[PDB]
Amino acid sequence: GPVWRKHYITYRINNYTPDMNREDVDYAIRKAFQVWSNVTPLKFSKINTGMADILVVFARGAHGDDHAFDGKGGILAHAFGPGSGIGGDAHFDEDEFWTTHSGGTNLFLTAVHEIGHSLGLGHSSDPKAVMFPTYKYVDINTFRLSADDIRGIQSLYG
Ligand SMILES: COc1ccc(S(N)(=O)=O)cc1
Ligand SMILES: [Ca+2]
Ligand SMILES: [Ca+2]
Ligand SMILES: [Ca+2]
Ligand SMILES: [Zn+2]
Ligand SMILES: [Zn+2]
Repeated sequence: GPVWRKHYITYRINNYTPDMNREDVDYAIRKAFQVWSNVTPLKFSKINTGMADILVVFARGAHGDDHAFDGKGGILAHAFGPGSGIGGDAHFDEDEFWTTHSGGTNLFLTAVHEIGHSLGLGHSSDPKAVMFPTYKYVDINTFRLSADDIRGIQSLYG
């Protein structure tokens, strides 16, 4: 499927979850992009205005695409594969409780997964992989991509 055909990728944070400190939202998203730029030729920059490649949105229920959210639990987030317009965009369910830690749903960990989709990755059948469909908390301070995630992303880039 689709991949970004350029090395400098931009992201924009459309709006901020009230569940977290603003600076923590910013850092969790930055860190999540870094996971992917660590293992590809990609470079990601936050822009504050105008059109980004990847728009990060928090929203609940019906929010203007074809992927209605479902309240607390169930689908936590979803994102669009590379492409123009909504392509690349990552949407986080406001009905989750977003956090920096193991409480609620960890924003960083979810963002690593969603950004994987934003870059062109589908789900992994390997429970060890970040791209495995089921959310399971792992220590964010020592987080590492599975071998499965690395071969997947490296099949698309670099
Ligand atoms: C690790 O990150 C995630 C993010 C989302 C989901 S899901 N498919 O909405 O339950 C699973 C894992
Ligand atoms: Ca949900
Ligand atoms: Ca986009
Ligand atoms: Ca919330
Ligand atoms: Zn959406
Ligand atoms: Zn997914």
